[PDB]
Amino acid sequence: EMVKTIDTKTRVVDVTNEIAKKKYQAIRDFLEGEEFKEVVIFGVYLWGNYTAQMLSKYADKVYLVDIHEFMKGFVPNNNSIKFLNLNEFKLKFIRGEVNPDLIVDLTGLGGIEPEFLAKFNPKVFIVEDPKGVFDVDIYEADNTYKRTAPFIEKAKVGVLKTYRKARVSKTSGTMTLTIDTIVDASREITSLDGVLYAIPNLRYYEGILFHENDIHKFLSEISQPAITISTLNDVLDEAEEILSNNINLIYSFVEEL
Amino acid sequence: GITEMVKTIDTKTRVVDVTNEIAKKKYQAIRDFLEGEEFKEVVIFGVYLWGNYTAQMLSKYADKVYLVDIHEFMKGFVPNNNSIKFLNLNEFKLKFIRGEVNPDLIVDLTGLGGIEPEFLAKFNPKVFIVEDPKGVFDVDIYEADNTYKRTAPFIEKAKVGVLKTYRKARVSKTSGTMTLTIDTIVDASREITSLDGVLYAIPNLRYYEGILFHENDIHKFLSEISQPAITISTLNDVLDEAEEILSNNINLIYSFVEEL
Ligand SMILES: Cc1cc(OP(=O)(O)OC[C@H]2O[C@@H](n3cnc4c(=O)[nH]c(N)nc43)[C@H](O)[C@@H]2O)c(C)c(=O)[nH]1
Ligand SMILES: Nc1ncnc2c1ncn2[C@@H]1O[C@H](CSCC[C@H](N)C(=O)O)[C@@H](O)[C@H]1O
Ligand SMILES: Nc1ncnc2c1ncn2[C@@H]1O[C@H](CSCC[C@H](N)C(=O)O)[C@@H](O)[C@H]1O
Repeated sequence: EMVKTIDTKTRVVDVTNEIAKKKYQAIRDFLEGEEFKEVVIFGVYLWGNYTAQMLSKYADKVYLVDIHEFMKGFVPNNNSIKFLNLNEFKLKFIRGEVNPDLIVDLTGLGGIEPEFLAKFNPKVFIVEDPKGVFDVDIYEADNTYKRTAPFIEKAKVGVLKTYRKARVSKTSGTMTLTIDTIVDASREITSLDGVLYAIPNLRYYEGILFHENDIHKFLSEISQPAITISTLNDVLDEAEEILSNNINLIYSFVEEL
Repeated sequence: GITEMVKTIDTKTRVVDVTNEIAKKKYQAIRDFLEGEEFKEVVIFGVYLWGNYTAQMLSKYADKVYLVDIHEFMKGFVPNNNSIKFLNLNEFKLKFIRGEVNPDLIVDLTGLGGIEPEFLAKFNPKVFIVEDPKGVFDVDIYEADNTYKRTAPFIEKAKVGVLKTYRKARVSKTSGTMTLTIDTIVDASREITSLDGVLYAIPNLRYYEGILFHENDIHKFLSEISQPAITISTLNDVLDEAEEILSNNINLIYSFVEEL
């Protein structure tokens, strides 16, 4: 028949990976190759392990810390990185067994407490700003600049921001940006000659993690093609180009305080 | 969930609810056109996606209703509790050759690549209605469409209507029930996203058409399309507003039958 079905080659996980790569490039540009004795990163989901893997070439030791123990599943059996849950990390800290010179806080809304951060004395502190477009309630829920306050006087402080150029996203969260990229791409693909419709293939992946604690299933579901297209014409290349253009709109940078 | 302040909310409205609202709008356009006319024998071509609904509704006005599809597996959409007679197209052609069918109402829902004008021309209905599958202009969809070649054998002797369905101030590429369903839900999800405190809103859509036309699995189709239309991550309870937004987007859809 005249109507074809086309899945994009780009998967949801390819979009999340491209966004993590951009976020890390912003941190890399900020750090300019500074070397560290001990790095602590708070927050595994969704790009903390990628960050840890990348920073480990610049650090003697890297700790990746999460309040949820099941997040251990995202951290490879390698030893250039140590996963700790938050309670294990607190215990190490009370014992004087950790003393990081770089801290990266990726925990975002409702995340790690300023008061706890204030107990540390790093050379460099980077916090990810979870905010996106102006929103009274998300702004009120955010306390990013309270997390930076204990460090301004003595450390190099950076605030990591990620936005979509001339497009609306409500947060800088890797998943939020992924959803908005793929939904927007589906609308632009719809407009292409001969296309009847284009489905963004998205699921509530966060529930598989935070409710079901099932990393294998999370990974299986995010490997799905990003978009499925019903069309009279072969538009795969155009659709890939559209997804690429929407990814290239995402802009990540570190604000130095 | 992810953190105490953040909630996850599914809409009460399901994907199938949106498809049902669109089918109702299409049928009401047909009903308005027909003006209560009663028929001895109705033939509807094309079960997917609103042919069974049309068949059930028209059965009140008709002594016999046939619902005909080129695909035999489409029978699974016709419940066991009605008078509708399903036939595949080969069976219907044989009935015609035997002189056993002679409809006075024909409704053609087959759309692009559908039933042939030459075959339609074998009939002499009192009324002929064809669904125009087009939406906003697209050169390839427009060239593929042959709606007005299908009306041509009937203009002279019959009451002829062409059903058009579109969205106001929005682009949809076809009038297809599924197309309109997708576009409605994706658009609503973007408007819901914008509400105060919302982090993201996912349109919950799958390639249902594949479950039917290549897996031939009616049950799985119906199960999957019953999913909540939108899933929302949010600081605030926006359920009522989200339902309202989804309702506003459904109400952009308008259907009318053009009499030729
Ligand atoms: C080969 C053949 C052609 C034929 O006339 P058609 O051009 O197919 O259709 C005639 C009417 O069909 C309608 N029509 C034709 N093309 C169009 C069109 O592009 N858009 C709309 N809205 N209406 C159209 C007009 O009302 C015409 O008066 C008839 C009636 C026939 O029996 N055989
Ligand atoms: N106090 C805390 N300490 C360590 N991890 C925390 C925490 N509170 C929340 N988390 C973890 O931090 C993550 C928050 S979601 C953060 C998403 C990230 N900023 C992105 O853009 O992808 C989750 O992995 C959660 O389990
Ligand atoms: N020649 C033919 N005769 C009868 N049914 C046909 C046909 N060609 C396609 N069909 C059937 O017609 C339907 C086409 S999809 C039609 C979609 C419909 N107009 C809507 O808006 O929802 C399918 O059920 C298909 O199996």
